[PDB]
Amino acid sequence: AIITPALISALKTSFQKHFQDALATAPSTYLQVATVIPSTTASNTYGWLG
Amino acid sequence: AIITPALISALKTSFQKHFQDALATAPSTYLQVATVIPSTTASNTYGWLG
Repeated sequence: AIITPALISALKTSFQKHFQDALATAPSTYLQVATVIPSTTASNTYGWLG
Repeated sequence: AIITPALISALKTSFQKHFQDALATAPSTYLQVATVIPSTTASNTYGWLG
């Protein structure tokens, strides 16, 4: 047996990173409800006509 | 920074013709419930013989 097993508890443990990054964000959805037409300015106003 | 960015606000603005005539008239349906019989006069009267 071990008279003082406390000092070996660290070595009697295994570390598995199976829970690391085992998740993801929800699937992209703005494509179906929105479209992207970017610009190079800060405002990008649309002066359309009737 | 700029003391009066409002004057130079045009630098930070863009005008893309994106919201431009992005509509279409409702699909034609007169053909379904009507027929075209044009003439070259001002009245185009019709008659019958019972």
